[PDB]
This record gives sequence, structure tokens and C-alpha cells, in this order.
Amino acid sequence: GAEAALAYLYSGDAQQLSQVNCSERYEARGAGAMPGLPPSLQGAAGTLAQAANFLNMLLQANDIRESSVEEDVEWYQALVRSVAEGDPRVYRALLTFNPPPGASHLQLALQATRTGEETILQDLSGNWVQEENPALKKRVLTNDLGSLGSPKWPQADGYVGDTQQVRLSPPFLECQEGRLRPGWLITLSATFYGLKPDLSPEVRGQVQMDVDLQSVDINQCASGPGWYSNTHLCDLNSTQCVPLESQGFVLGRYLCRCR
Amino acid sequence: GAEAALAYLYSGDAQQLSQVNCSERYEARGAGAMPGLPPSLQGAAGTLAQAANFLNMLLQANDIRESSVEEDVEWYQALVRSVAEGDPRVYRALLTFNPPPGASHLQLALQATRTGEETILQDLSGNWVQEENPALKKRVLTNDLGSLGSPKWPQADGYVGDTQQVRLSPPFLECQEGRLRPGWLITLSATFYGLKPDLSPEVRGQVQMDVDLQSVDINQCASGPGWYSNTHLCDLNSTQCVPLESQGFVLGRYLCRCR
Amino acid sequence: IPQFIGRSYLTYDNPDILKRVSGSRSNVFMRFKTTAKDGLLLWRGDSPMRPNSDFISLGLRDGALVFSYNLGSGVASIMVNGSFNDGRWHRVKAVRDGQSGKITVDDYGARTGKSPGMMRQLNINGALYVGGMKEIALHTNRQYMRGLVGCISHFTLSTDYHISLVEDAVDGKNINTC
Amino acid sequence: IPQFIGRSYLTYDNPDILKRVSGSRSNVFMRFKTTAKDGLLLWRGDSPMRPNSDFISLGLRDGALVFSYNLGSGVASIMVNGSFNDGRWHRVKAVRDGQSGKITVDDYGARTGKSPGMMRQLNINGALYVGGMKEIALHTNRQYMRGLVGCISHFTLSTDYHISLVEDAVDGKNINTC
Repeated sequence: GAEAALAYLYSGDAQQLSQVNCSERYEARGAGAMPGLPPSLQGAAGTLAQAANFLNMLLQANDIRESSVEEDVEWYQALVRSVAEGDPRVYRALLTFNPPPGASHLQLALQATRTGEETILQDLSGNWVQEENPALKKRVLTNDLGSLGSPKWPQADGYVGDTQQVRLSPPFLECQEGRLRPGWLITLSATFYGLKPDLSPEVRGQVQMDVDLQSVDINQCASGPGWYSNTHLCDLNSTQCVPLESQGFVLGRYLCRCR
Repeated sequence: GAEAALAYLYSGDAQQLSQVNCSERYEARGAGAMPGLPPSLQGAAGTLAQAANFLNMLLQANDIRESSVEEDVEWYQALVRSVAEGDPRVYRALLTFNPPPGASHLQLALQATRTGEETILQDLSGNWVQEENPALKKRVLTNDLGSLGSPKWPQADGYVGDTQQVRLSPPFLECQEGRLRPGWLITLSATFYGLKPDLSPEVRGQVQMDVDLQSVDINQCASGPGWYSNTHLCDLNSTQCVPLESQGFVLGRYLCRCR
Repeated sequence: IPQFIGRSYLTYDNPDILKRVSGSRSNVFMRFKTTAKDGLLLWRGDSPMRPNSDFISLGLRDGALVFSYNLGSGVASIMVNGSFNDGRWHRVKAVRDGQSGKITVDDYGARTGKSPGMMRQLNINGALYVGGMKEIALHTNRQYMRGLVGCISHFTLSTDYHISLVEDAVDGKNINTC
Repeated sequence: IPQFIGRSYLTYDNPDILKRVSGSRSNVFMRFKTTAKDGLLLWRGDSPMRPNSDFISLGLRDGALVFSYNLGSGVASIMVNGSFNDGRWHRVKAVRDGQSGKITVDDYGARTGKSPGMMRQLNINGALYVGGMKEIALHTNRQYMRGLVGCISHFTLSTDYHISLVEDAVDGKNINTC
């Protein structure tokens, strides 16, 4: 639906439960402007590019760790319960090992779901059958000689990404059984990297976040790293406006009179 | 030494290798002001309070994971090789499991050490014998029912901290065999929490960072979240100054003439 | 002794094993395996006079591991339940804090066992029997009268002192073929 | 078959096991154990005519696991070295990519094995022998003429198809007592 969706942007708060029977995700086809990680979402893309490194140096040093992921499912139940806390505004936190190459099933994808003072954990591996849906990589030479008795290899080379490669998503709101929940979320992604036995662009994995944007203060008639920026529709006399509220994520609710 | 130390702050760059035979760590006994995490050190204290959560929900759900830490020493060799990359200005990254309660030795402390395009890993467990050297904790109710077949427990309660509890350290520079290295570092800390079999203030562990501050631009005669702030020693005519450089971490090198 | 078959008992002599159990803490990491419905795996406890004998225990009553630390004033009967009677390996960890500890099984969960009576720190003399006792019926406990079977393994007591089960004993039998 | 003692061989029939090996990929997770200096653990390879027989292998030459995948045009002789001749369990993983793969041992490190001759994708017919072969000297390989011992374990081929080593076979001997 779009009849309610739009009139949910403009002063749509929850007005009579803006439900339209659904199966889709209404994106924001406007000046979302793809801001580029507002400094508020700077803790998040930090804690989400570390949990893509802890799993980046653990599948690149002992490759047998890619064939026993169903017996080590006590160590991956502590990551997705950590990504689910890299911010005080979180909805989900989700890990999806990719299917084995040239295969079908998804192989062990979890999910945590903040519900206030709680975090519920589920296995959505029997639903996302066949995965229902290379980068800026700089080598970091692993070196081991420290009189360590646990490993027995001098030197090997891994691949590591950073915290300015987390990907964004145009703001959306999904529908729950068909009855749109009003939240205006946004998703942040990442990507593991095992070792292909020549190179290392093999992308097995992904870890994702869901953040709530119904508490940020959009700013139509100013200039900043916000989402809708300088979008004011002033029928200008001489262009004197005033954004006047502590509004949430409501587009076009300034006051352009300012005589 | 302090004769060289001070004349290393003021325009001391590496002037004739400011070495004085040493065994100590010269701190900064001045207006370091304890700024409060300048927004530049905001990625760091993010990636360092996640690796204190991944180890916070893994020793609070399966307590036998506290009695086999020397056989699981392939999973803790991937953390300290991740904390060592939560920033582009890093020197070390160090994990120290505390000694077993009522015991002596340190029990498996590692260290990574950035050296450009490298990271060296060592076991400093035979040196820090006898550990040579409760918080703001909010409960997060672990809930498990997701048709998971890997665990078999409905509900239990853990403890979790956040990314505004990373601790600071007054800027210092240490001495290497006695010959002070000029770096002006700073350390960021953290803390695990296992389960005492009544409560959960048992603090077994710590993960630490070392950051280089010889590239930040100190600002004596302005106002901000910097380290030495509004420290200008203007023999004021009417207090018109000018901080004039892109200086590093050099105290008192403005120009207070500005007639 | 790995690979018990019968009433094979096992005592201990080293004054270091005799001391880590006695105190305000206790740990065990017995990686046992069994095909029985009762038994005894650890019975450090002084000469049992009138029931109070400051005894510790780790039984396997009818598929229910029962950490049974006592101080005389108050008994403790912590318990887990499952398929422990038959099958394969199982990882125990019977932590204590003087008055409180778990019986944490492999993954079931930390079934905490708060059960003091008034006091703490009374763990007292006696040898550390593992896997049984030459005769156990006459002893005041009289609960682990049989079931002394299994194929025991790693036994790192007090989270530091890794122990070998034949290298530090003085008695027993039948190291192999279970 | 767990617990080989002698020349115990083992063949396979299921057309799913016969297909995951043949292709542009291969995986193994044999958790074996041995007290020998040679042997054979996997010999899928068609009737060996003139040496090129598109054979794969996983030997234990004098304490040196040797992934020996072949395509006819070019042999491969990947190798690790250690104390594999005697001792306890060991975790293999012989990944392939059509022309390149590891022989990753427990923790030694991924000794990569780039060794094609010109081409790829020629894995061809024949049964999947594990642990040996009824007679191996007459076969063109003639390298794994003895050492067919050990006590084999988990064998999850192609990272999906978990396989039982007696439930899907047609031959062999002596399941227990190694």
C-alpha cells in the first residue's frame, strides 16, 4: 500500500493504525539522499564490522572450522546476542552462513530480536531455504612467533575489512502478516571472508542489524548529514523558513512563513 | 626522566632521540583534563565494548567454558587479532584472563602488536606471574525458545555492559629496555563477567587497547573536547590569541600576539 | 582408572589432592560415561560417625547427577535429569562457593543448588575415593551401594590441578577393556 | 568401519556417494587414527589402465598425508609431515577446486597444493573404497601396498552428506576391538 504509507510520512503517527493488507516492504522513494552514516550510527557500524572480523580471522587460519559449524553452535550463539546490543536502538540482529558452495540449504542462520528487556533467539534455517535473500580488502599479515605452543605455523596471510564499509539501506517499513508495523527501520550489513584455496574473495556469511529511526529528528530546512536534507518546499518570498519542532521521522513538517 | 620528558612536550619532536635511561612511565601531570572520549576515539571504544560482550554471553550461559580455556585457545586467538584492528591508529591489543580465584598464575594472556602491515602474536603468560598488573551493569534476559535443538534451556539471566564504560588513561609514554620511545599513547580498558554461583560481579578477564596520539591536533587556545583545552598562557593585553599550526601533540605552541 | 567394569574403587594419597577439595571452593570436570542407574565417582569424606560427616559427593542416581556437598548443619541435594543412565560421554562441573554452586551438565543449563544449613568451611580429613570405595554399604552414607561402573576420563580438579587417575593412586584394578 | 585391524577393505554402492566426489570439488573429514607407516583411506578411481586413471587418494606415507588427486594430464603430490605414524586422532580436510586445494591437518596449517597439469573435471567411474581394497598390489597405483590399518571415524563428505561407514557398505570386516 501507498495510500496510507505516504500519509504515514506526513504527520502519520499511528493514525487509526495505518494498516493496509500487505506482502511487500514500502521503501522511501524520495530524497532519502543516502546520507552516508550520520555520526549517530557510528557505534553501530563499529560493532558490526568487528563481528565481521572475529569471524574473518577464525575461518582464515583453521579451514576445518568450515566443516564443523553445527557442532560449534555454542560459539555462534554468542555473536548474534552481541550484535543485538551494539546500540540502544535495535530491533533485530541476524547471522546467515551462506549455503555450501554448489548446494541448496542455508546452513544454520540465527536471529536475535530485542523486545525491551529481552532477546529472543530462533533458528530460521528451515524457512530461508535456498537463500531466500570481493571488496575493499587490505591484507594483514598474520605472524605467530611468540613462543606460542598452541599453533605450529610461522606465517600466513589473511584479509580484513574496516568500519567504513558497512552498507546502508533506504529507510523502509515492513509488514507483519500483512499489517504494516509503523517503525521506519534501516539495515546495516557486513561480510565474512573464508579462504578459497587460491585467493580470498569467498564471501561465506553475513551479519545484519535493524535500527529504529522513529526517534531521530529529521531536518527539512537546514543543512546536515540527516536523511531528508534541504528538502523544504518553500513557496519562497525571499526564502526565510523555520524548522519548528522536535519531530520524529516526519517529512515536510517545518513552518515556512518566517516573514 | 623528566628533563627530556617536558622538553619532549614543548616542540620536542625526536630532538636528538630524547632518551633517558628508564624503568618507569612518564604520565602527563597537567591539564590532560580527562576529556571524556573525544568523538575521534568513538570507533575504538565501540569495538572494545563488543569484544567484552562476545565474551560476556559465552561465559554466562555454559559455565564449563571456564574450565577448558587452554583447549579453546584457537577461539581466543581470533579476538585479540580483531581488537587490534578496531582503529587505524593502534599499537597493541591485549587480553588477560584473570588468575583462577585463590590462585597464582595468570592463565593464558595474549598480545597482538601492530607493526605496519603486520600483527605479531605472543603469549605473555610466563612473565606476568601473579597478575603483575561490579559496574554499571543492566540485565538482559536471555530467552531461547526458537525451536532450537542445540540448547535445552528455556530462560536464564545474563549481565551486559555498553560502549560508554570503556575506561581511559592519562596520556603517557613508556620506556623500552630503558630508552623511552616517543609515542604519547593511551589505553582503553574493558571487563568480562562470568557467573559467580549466586550473582554476576565476577570480573574474570580484561581486554585493552593502545592508541597513538602523535597525529591528533591539540588545541590550547580554543574550546573543544580535546585533551589540553583552553590552556593558553596568554600574558593577555585584551586576550586575543591565535592557535597557528597543524601541530601534533605539542603543548603550548600557539601564537598569542594577535594585536 | 579409565574403563571400570565392576566394583573397581580408587583412593588417593597426594597431600595436594587432599587439600584443594577442602576449603571454601570445589571444582570437578569428570568426563565420565556409564551404562548403569547408580554409582559413585567422588567420596571425599572423613570417617562417617553420626550422620554429619562433612561429606562431598557426585552420584548418578537413576540418571540424576546429584552434587551432595554437606557441612553437617545442612545437606544439599542438587539434581539434573536426563538420559544419563545409558549412552556416551558427559561433562560435569560441580562448582562451589562455600554455600552455593551449580551441577552444570553438558548443555542442559546451570541448575543452581542453593542449599546450606547454617555454615561453611568444614571440609575435613579422609582420602579421596574416585569411582567407588572398597566397601560402601557399611559407610554411613548407604546411598551409593552399587552402580560403581563406567569409563572415567579427564579430572582437572580445582581448575588448575590436572590429575591422572592411575599415576597418583595406590589401589584399583582393570585399566582397560570397557 | 571403525577399528580396522588388518587388510580390512570397504566399498560403497550408493549413487549419491558416487557423485559428490566426481566433479569440480571434493571434501573429506576423516577423523582417523593409526599405528602404521603406510595405508589407504580413500581410493575412488576407475579401472586403472595406462597410468592416467583420474584417481583421487588420501594416503599416510611414512607419517605424511598425501592428497594425490589426479586428472591424467597432471599428478598432484601434496604433503604434510609430523608424528602421524603413531599416536591418536587426526582431523583431515582435503578440499579441492578443480585444480587447487589444501591438505589441512589439525593445526599444522593449510599446506596448499597447487598442482594441475593442464585440465580439470575428469573424475570418472568406479566404487568408493575406504580403508583399503580387496587387492591393491595388482592395481596400477602400487603405492599403498600395505598399512591398511587404523580406527576410522566421522566421514562427512562434500560438507553435507554425512556418511555412516557400515550402514552404506557391502563388504568389510571386524567392526570392533581395535
